[PDB]
Amino acid sequence: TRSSVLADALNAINNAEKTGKRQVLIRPSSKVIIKFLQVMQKHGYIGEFEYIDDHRSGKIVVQLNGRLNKCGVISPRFNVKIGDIEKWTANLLPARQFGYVILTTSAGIMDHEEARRKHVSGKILGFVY
Amino acid sequence: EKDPKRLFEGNALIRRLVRVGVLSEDKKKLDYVLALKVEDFLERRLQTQVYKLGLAKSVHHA
Amino acid sequence: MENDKGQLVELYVPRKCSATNRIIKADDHASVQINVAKVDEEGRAIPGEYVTYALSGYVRSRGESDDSLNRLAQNDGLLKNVWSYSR
Amino acid sequence: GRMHSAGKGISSSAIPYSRNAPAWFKLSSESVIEQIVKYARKGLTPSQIGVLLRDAHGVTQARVITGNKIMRILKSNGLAPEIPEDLYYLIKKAVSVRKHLERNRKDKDAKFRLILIESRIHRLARYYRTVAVLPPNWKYESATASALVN
Amino acid sequence: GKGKPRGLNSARKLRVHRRNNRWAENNYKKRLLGTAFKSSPFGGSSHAKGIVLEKLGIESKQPNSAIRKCVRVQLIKNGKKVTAFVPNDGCLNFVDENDEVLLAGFGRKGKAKGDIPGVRFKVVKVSGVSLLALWKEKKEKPRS
Amino acid sequence: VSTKMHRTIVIRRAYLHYIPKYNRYEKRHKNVPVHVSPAFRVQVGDIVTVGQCRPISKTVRFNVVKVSAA
RNA sequence: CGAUGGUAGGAUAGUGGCCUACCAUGGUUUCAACGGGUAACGGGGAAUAAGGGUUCGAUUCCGGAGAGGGAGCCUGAGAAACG
RNA sequence: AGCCGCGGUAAUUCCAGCUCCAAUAGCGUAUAUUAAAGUUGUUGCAGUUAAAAAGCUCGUAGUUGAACUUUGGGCCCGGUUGGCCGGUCGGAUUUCCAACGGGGCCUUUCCUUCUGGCUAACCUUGAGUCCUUGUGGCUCUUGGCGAACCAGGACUUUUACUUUGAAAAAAUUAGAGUGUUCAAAGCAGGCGUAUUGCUCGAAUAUAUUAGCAUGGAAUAAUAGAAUAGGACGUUUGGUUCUAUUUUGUUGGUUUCUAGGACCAUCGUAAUGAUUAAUAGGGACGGUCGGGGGCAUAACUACUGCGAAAGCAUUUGCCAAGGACGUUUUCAUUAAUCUAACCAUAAACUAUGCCGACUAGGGAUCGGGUGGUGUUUUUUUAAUGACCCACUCGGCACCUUACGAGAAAUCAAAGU
Repeated sequence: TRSSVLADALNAINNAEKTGKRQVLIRPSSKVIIKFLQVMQKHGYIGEFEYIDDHRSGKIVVQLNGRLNKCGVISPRFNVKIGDIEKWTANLLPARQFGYVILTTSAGIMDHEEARRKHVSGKILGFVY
Repeated sequence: EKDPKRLFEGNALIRRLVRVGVLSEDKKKLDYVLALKVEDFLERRLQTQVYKLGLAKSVHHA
Repeated sequence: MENDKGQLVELYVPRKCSATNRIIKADDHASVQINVAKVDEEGRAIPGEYVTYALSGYVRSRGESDDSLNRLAQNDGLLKNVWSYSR
Repeated sequence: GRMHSAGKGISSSAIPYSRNAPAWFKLSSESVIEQIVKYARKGLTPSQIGVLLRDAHGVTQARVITGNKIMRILKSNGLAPEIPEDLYYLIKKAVSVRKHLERNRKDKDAKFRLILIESRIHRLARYYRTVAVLPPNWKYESATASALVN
Repeated sequence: GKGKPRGLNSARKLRVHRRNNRWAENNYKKRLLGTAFKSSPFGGSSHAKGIVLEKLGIESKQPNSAIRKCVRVQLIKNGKKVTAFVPNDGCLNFVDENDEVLLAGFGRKGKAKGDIPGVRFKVVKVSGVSLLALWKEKKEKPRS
Repeated sequence: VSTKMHRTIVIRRAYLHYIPKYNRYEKRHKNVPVHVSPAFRVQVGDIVTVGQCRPISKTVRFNVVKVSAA
């Protein structure tokens, strides 16, 4: 039964952008859904979104541009050290100059360039390109 | 870049290839060694540098 | 794409679609491109001016083409009251 | 999706949005909190109370008109039953099939609908023991079938 | 969900299934049970010396047909016996007997639909002298 | 986890262990026996802290120094 | 016929069921105990290698054991020693 | 002649001559192991017809488990980078900008404190000090303090993970310097007057489990007040236990005093209980079915029920069960239920099974809500049947295919 909420909150997106739609409807929301979304929004991959609430756990309605190829989740959230980001990043990402893998790290959820110049590390969460 | 192992082990590898004369003196950048070729060492042997400098009439007279 | 010096070094930049922002390659042989005619104050047509729409290969095959015309055209004032957002 | 079955339907009540009283309520919390205890002395469950309260005196939810739930009100006034209500109903259902078995023996079928009903009681009993509303020597048995309620 | 567990504290099922059905790789089972001693005529060696019982002539039945010359032998470290092969004295003129010989194996696996039949060994030297040194005639068999 | 002797008890400890090829963890445990002074009153299920002394019995090298209940 | 703990002695360079008296009934286990195989001395290390890994380590350094097979002791600060 | 094979004369391979090819000190043959091998699969394989999903449901250990509880706003200092600026007998930058990371305070809001020294610092009775003359600070004197450091504390849920440190022998491995005549090596060497000399080296990296020191508070666990023996009080009554001190000193007594805990009731705080999963269980109301037990064909597909094997005459009993309906209620998720036969049905097989999402089409079976539509008639309102439209649940069927596949084919065998 329903085990991960984020894992099918990103399966609902690219399943309805392979068919070229413009908006999707997510259910339920989460504190870690929104911050995964807020890092695909300061880089341009999605548009804007709204949070319903209905007193249980809200839904979300997202607006998609044209620019996502794939966004995903990595399901045992393993434990990335600090010398081992660049082996995760040479395998998941299509080329060396774009795309991002994001991490839950002791100073917030962030992408993998942003974690380099703050000099932190944590557990993996997903990717986006 | 600006990583102190790149700057100490880079500027020594570059410095050794010029000191024997394989890298060109305007190609002192680290990406330029990745397109080096195999006869750029073959043209520095004594068998080749004595024939070019006018001492033997052929490469088998070297 | 452009080098250290600055010049573009592709072969040649390709055409984005206009309904779904995809990219239309050199073997998308159903990729329609459609012009309409501007109008004159007397009610005639200028022979040289256009408004251009580019539609991809696969918004047509599913059948979602004409609605994507009415959505696209009505933003440019060509029509009025034939398409509606809140369906 | 229905443990111990294979059906998949969905039909519950849908709780309305507002967390306040309707504007067509003209009573007090004190003039309604005592009808709960006025029917507890009649020996009723919470389950029969609320459906009787809703269909007759128009209280949509005691949860919102008074500050508490039903069982919290009943526990504060000492009218609370001993065994928790849902667990008791699986017991009473379990004897009625058991009493059928002293009169029937050629039913290979409803033998294997009793090991299902009994299986849901150990599931219920682990939870009630762990949260400690049952004392940690509560056990069910066929002898304790005909002992504690019967 | 792939039919294998993915979660984080799952390393014990994963490593105990892998050595469980690692016993179908055909030459890992040969190495741990150690069947090289208990069944092989050599015991795990490159070469082996034996002493020749007698000349044999063997033939190859379906599509091929000719006259393959082999030799019986009895190993010194073991006492068991095998049938070797001697290469291309196709002239039929090098029978030799009660001699000391050195065997080896073929780089073995084959096709015996022409029925080049079931031997597994060869001969690399005899009585202290190589075979090719006699065929190319660089030595001759030592005797007094 | 057991208080059935005279002036000794048995402590259970629990950890995890990392297997590098499979990138994951597995659970393990070890029991230790310690000594209990009669100043403390320890029933099963509690959680103690213990410190090390010179060899007391065949198999004993710790004894309790604090206690906190269940 | 000491297996796990308590009390008092004996013995040792010294702690300790190390041994002896009286008493208690314990301790290990599907998170694999106990038993069987090993053509098994352990590690630093070695061969192959995109990444992950598979297979070796009798053998120049450090640690243990042995002197045909078992047991016993003398001299000494130190040996259950094998020139 | 490794394996496809070439022989039945003269062969575009055996046996020899000639001429060519490959490595040059042959890697020629044998036996082990590694890559090739996504043919051991964590990264990373295989579901119908090719090897391969157990007869069927309940249920151990093991693995895995919904959402929620401090966000935001404002001010200010100080980092190096893109820079303007070059000003020049590449380095200053007068000096400003963009970002990128870091402090700091304030907003209803973080160490929780105590006693001592103790040092700087504000200040207290108050001037020294010297500058426009000062309770000015600086600092002198008494006195309030925060303020840096030692020492006693004083109490306070506990982990997992991650960051930086100390400590992981040399040899070997990655590697800096260095004309062994080059090289593999070695740790040497270089310079002057060579005439009694000075002089640079022998680096650096490689937590790689467990333990130790330290920074952070995301992710995922865990504890706390519900019969209040709850928390704060300088409400008041108590019961104890220590004597450090002073009655020089000593020992012999008890008076306070401080100093430990426990003992009633008297006061103030807004006194203290997360939602109600298109998760699960439990009631409740009208129904449905060749479901089962006791007693007393046709309808059978177009489709009905059951965990499976299976299940057909009416009548009545006994209990069980799905779905629907609802502004009821509780706060859940894994030890392996005549007989016996011989296989004489291509004897269709890599389906915790639960969960989310992704195109159409009409028929039928249950439950519910609608409607100026019909008609038995009570009447063209309604009971009543129909009819129409929606709706949640069922076994099936026909289309296409973006997709998937070795293909046949498939709304999952797709993502």
